[PDB]
Amino acid sequence: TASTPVQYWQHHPEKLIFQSCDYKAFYLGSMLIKEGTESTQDACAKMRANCQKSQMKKVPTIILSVSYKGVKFIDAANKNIIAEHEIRNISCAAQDPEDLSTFAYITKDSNHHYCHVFTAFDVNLAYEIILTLGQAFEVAYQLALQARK
Amino acid sequence: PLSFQNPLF
Repeated sequence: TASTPVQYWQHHPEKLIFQSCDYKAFYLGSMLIKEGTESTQDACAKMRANCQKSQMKKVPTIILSVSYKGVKFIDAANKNIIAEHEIRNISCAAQDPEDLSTFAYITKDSNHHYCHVFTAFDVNLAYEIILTLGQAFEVAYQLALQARK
Repeated sequence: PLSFQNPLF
């Protein structure tokens, strides 16, 4: 439902159910959100702006782990947990219209939203990662539907 | 570009 339909699925669903799908990307930072897709677009442009020392500052590499349970990202070098989000608390994931390599997802804290912003090591990877997040939403949904009689 | 909403939200 407004999530990734099956013909766009990048993974055998088993890789989101019995395991996670793990990617690396640059982390640009997380931003608190007042509230469209304006939200993601606005936050993406701001977070990129914050990361420009112009040249870009040496932003950390994170490992993003995606399953039907939700999303975790940790520092790729240090391995410390930056955030673990249950999938129910994730509203959406989207690409930056201005830089298609950049992508974000939004979580529900409290009573405010946070937008977590990343830049893939490739534009192709930004598509694949967003598609994976999309698929994880749909797989979680399908598992939940079948759970209750 | 790509945008997906989570039905479980």
